[PDB]
Amino acid sequence: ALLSFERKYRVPGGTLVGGNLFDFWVGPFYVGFFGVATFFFAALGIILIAWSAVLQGTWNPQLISVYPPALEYGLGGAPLAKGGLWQIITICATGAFVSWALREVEICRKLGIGYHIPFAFAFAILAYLTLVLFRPVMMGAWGYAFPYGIWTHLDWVSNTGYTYGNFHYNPAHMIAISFFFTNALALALHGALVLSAANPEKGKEMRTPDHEDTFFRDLVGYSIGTLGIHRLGLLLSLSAVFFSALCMIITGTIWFDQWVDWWQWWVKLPWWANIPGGING
Amino acid sequence: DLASLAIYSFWIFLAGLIYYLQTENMREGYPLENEDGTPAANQGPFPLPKPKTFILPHGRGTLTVPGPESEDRPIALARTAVSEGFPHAPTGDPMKDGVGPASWVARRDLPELDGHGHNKIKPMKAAAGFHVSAGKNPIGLPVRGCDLEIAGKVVDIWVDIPEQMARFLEVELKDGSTRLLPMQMVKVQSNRVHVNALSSDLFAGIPTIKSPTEVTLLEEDKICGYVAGGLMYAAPKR
Amino acid sequence: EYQNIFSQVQVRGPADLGMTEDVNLANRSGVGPFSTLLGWFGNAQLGPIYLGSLGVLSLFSGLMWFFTIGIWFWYQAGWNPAVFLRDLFFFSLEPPAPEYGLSFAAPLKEGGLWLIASFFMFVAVWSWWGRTYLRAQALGMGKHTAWAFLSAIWLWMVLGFIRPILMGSWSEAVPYGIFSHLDWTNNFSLVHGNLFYNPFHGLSIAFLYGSALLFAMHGATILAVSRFGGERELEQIADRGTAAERAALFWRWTMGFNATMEGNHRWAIWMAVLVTLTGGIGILLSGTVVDNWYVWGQNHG
Ligand code: BCL
Ligand code: BCL
Ligand code: BCL
Ligand SMILES: CC[C@H]1c2cc3[nH]c4c(c3C)C(=O)[C@H](C(=O)OC)c4c3nc(cc4[nH]c(cc(n2)[C@@H]1C)c(C(C)=O)c4C)[C@@H](C)[C@@H]3CCC(=O)OC/C=C(\C)CCC[C@@H](C)CCC[C@@H](C)CCCC(C)C
Ligand SMILES: [Fe+3]
Repeated sequence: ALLSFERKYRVPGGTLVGGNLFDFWVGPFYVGFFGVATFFFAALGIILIAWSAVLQGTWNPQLISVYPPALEYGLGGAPLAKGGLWQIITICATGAFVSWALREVEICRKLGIGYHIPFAFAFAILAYLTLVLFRPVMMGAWGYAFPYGIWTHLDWVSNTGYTYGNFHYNPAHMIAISFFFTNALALALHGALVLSAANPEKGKEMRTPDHEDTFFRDLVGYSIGTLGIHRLGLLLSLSAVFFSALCMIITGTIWFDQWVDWWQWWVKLPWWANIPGGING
Repeated sequence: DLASLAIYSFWIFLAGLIYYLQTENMREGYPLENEDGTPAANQGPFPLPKPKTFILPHGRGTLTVPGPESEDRPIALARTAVSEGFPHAPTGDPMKDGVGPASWVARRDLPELDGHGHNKIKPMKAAAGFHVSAGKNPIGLPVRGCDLEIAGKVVDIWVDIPEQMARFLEVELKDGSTRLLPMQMVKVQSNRVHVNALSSDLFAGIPTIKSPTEVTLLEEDKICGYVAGGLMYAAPKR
Repeated sequence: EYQNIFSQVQVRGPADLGMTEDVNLANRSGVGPFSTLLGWFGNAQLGPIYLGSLGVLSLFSGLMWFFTIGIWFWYQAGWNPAVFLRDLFFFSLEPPAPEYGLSFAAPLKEGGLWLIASFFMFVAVWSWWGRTYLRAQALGMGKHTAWAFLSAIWLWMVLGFIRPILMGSWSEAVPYGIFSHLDWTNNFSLVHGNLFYNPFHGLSIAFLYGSALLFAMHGATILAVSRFGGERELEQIADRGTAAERAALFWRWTMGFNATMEGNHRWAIWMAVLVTLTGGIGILLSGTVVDNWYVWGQNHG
């Protein structure tokens, strides 16, 4: 039940709500007030998904799907079986997410470390609430949100995108993808650097941050440094998710035509709109 | 066909990999213990890995993990309930006793060394050619704690030589003695440094270093430990 | 309460010329400038870089790749600066039509230039790969970087060389242009039945997303424990301190299991490497073995 060095930290304190009432663990798990909140919302949510499954008639998880109220309902409620379940499941999801974040804050306070983790998580929560709450509200219908099923939500990704031609031309989407890819590069390098120092050539002694800096300067003329790379992964990560949210918040609301056509502004600038030759004259 | 052969092999390779990765992250804290320090009954489904040995750079030795485990130190805590799963109350003063968010580990009582074998961290005064290069220089600013009372003055910055960064502020007390505050737990404002983890009376309580041009890993832990703990434990005085 | 995203004080000393190990020092340049800007975030020191032969081969064919694509773009612009800038994203250097199969006999102005550019790229990438191994060897370090980079090379190899070969033609490879390569990509998906049905594609995404997940976790964790020297990961690996302890414990209390300071880097190297590993099989199998991912997916084989 405990890691060899763990007891000294399992002290009272740090709770945000409830004082010492739920200040306890279950095996490895800390139970906030917010542990209880997440269990409550996740349990409900799961039950209503199992329910929604029988009303649709499968117990197979590759097929189970929960659609939002069809466009016809706008922002109102809708009967359980025609997307009310989705509405309650969504509210449950949000409850479970924010709860999990808030539980994290309490774990942070007990450990006396910074709030960076829940703060990062908060960007993912915010991406979710863009697909399910902010976009559908700026659009006028829960129907625009995505449904809850392994394969069916991909269907939504493809339908939503192709509504704008090749979604590649969404410029905020370009930027986000750029962050996702860079993030992965950074991750591969960070892991390979640290590990290449802790596990050097063989019988050789552990290398040092000095070596890690050296290797990167030797390689590209620059090394960001051990604090830097951690600041970086964070920033690349979160920026990817920011631009994801941003690229979808603007689609269907401030831009709704073919993303390819947005680029006409640059090509049709006065100073060059008319010169002949090239691809656009 | 070839593709269903590939995808199915991959799922297997990926199970192998999770296995390797999961055991690999057991080289520390394992085996699991009950609240009383005893080997727990149920260990999980992953075995410990065969040990590995890192060779440490400066005739500094070896580490072989997994190996026999222990805090090499007392733990001023006691049980507050009658079964597994609840908190353990500090038996004395948790800051002074280094438990809870004031905890520190029995890290090695020498200093981290650079790649050249020299101390990685030095007070700026002993660091040849090193000066403050951007941002407000804190040296000379009064240090104010969360009670809004002045607890001393900044007298040097301790720097990481190979990585060229601030790591501590050395702060002087009414006493005339000094203490290290971790660079990451201070606000350098224009006319003061602000330290929210501690109130003025807890500065004396900061663990002290045995020599004024070195810190040992152990001392660093007791220092960082102490000041982080203040966020929970100073908060009455705050 | 301060957050360690930007430094409050920068500190500079003598420029760090770095560890001499078995490195041939004849080949390191001298230090570059120090950037105060960069130094709010990470290291302020630029340089020194090491260049020697393989380095130069690489830097040279890199440039040659780039200038090949570059003259064609200016050509496509009919030598007019205004047009060039306007239509920058629309220019495109396409490979040979399917009629030339794999032969190098295509006219310069209709795909020969593509093969030339591709040739320069091939040697730039591989020589750089070698540089990746050799800069490690000289420092006595393990070979992880080179192995990880090899994963990236795999996808890139498959896209532009291995897959066009098994397919019988270069027309199958990816053009050089900002927009045209996005088109190639959407079009590739379409022709193969929608890559959402390609289970290697789906894995690929899980890893891509998973990388953003991990690095956000990892970065955040380290910053959170950086008030106990958490970022000095190597020395936390050789002698666990409270930073490594409280980071393990946060995860363990949150999700019920956790990593070690060294183990987390293995999670990282693999999460990222798996994106392209995965992805490369995904593409490699397309058109060579599966002609339609929807279809293949219906019989699961
Ligand atoms: C044919 C389809 C279109 C297309 C249409 C779209 C559409 C439409 C969308 C994207 C979005 C994205 N696309 Mg695009 N996209 C295309 C081509 C690409 C290509 C490519 C190589 O060609 C790439 C790399 C990308 C990349 C991207 C990203 C920028 C983004 C997805 C990540 C994200 O938003 O995370 C955000 C992360 C989350 C929302 C996860 C949230 C997690 C929550 C908080 C917690 C869940 C916990 C869980 C329930 C608990 C599990 C229990 C455990 C088991 C215990 N697109 C093609 C052209 N793309 C999406 C986007 O930008 O979203 C804003 C989006 O909506
Ligand atoms: C982000 C932009 C798009 C999107 C586009 C895609 C695309 C495109 C793909 C996926 C894929 C996945 N997406 Mg999706 N997906 C979206 C939002 C979500 C949300 C959410 C709560 O917002 C969730 C939970 C998921 C979950 C999933 C998984 C079933 C799968 C692997 C993801 C992954 O590894 O991430 C990284 C995270 C980890 C590695 C952590 C582990 C996460 C685990 C696996 C989540 C389990 C979800 C569970 C099956 C459903 C919850 C039910 C519970 C009982 C409550 N997607 C939005 C709508 N998603 C891939 C797939 O393969 O689908 C078949 C794929 O190609
Ligand atoms: C509408 C378009 C299609 C689609 C078609 C494709 C195609 C086609 C491909 C992908 C690929 C991918 N797609 Mg898809 N994709 C779609 C929708 C999505 C969505 C979504 C809808 O939300 C997402 C999240 C993704 C995500 C992804 C990635 C997981 C994967 C690319 C991994 C990568 O790192 O590449 C980037 C990394 C590289 C290209 C490696 C390059 C490394 C080389 C060696 C370095 C070159 C640098 C060079 C020298 C220049 C350097 C200059 C510097 C400045 C010095 N796709 C839809 C269904 N997708 C790729 C894949 O693997 O699929 C299985 C791919 O080929
Ligand atoms: C840049 C931010 C990146 C990020 C960061 C991030 N994620 C995080 C964190 C952070 C910092 C955590 O601290 C937290 C964690 O604990 O990690 C282990 C987490 C987390 N991110 C997770 C998933 C997740 N993150 C993703 C993405 C991202 N995470 C971003 C890329 C994705 C993607 C890419 O799709 C997924 C799938 C979980 C592992 C964990 C959050 C666990 C949690 O919140 O638990 C509470 C809830 C439950 C246990 C049960 C579900 C509740 C019910 C209401 C039912 C189902 C809801 C429904 C929407 C299902 C949808 C169906 C699908 C088929 C589509
Ligand atoms: Fe790290």
